Amino acid sequence: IIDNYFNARTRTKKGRAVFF
Amino acid sequence: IIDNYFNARTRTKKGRAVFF
Amino acid sequence: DYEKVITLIDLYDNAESDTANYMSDLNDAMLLIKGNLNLDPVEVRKQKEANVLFLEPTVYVDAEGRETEGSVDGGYIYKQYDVQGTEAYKDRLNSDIHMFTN
Repeated sequence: IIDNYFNARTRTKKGRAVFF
Repeated sequence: IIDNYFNARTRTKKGRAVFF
Repeated sequence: DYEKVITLIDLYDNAESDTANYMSDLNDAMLLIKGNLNLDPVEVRKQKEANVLFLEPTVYVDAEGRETEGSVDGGYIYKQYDVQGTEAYKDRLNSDIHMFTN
């Protein structure tokens, strides 16, 4: 719980297509 | 239950074909 | 004098109009992008002025915390047909028309 607070939890990040 | 409420649950998302 | 090659003339008409159809219906080339990506429908219009195409994959996160990358792909695909065999066929039709009519 304390460690879970300090680390949090990442979630699925959707990709990107970019042409610059 | 509290965590399940905060995170919810993703479901199968069908793909797309697009020609722009 | 041509009454007996009218069949061959029809065949040449068809073998040409169907290539004109192939030329007119399909698309000569396309950029093909694959993968679970956000493509801005406005940025795609800058495709002709682009120099670097960057595809950043989706990072799926497991309930057990594992992180893994979606596939992304990019390349050009192009329309193509059997030129050797259609040219040999239309060459044969034309040659036979001239041969039988002398």
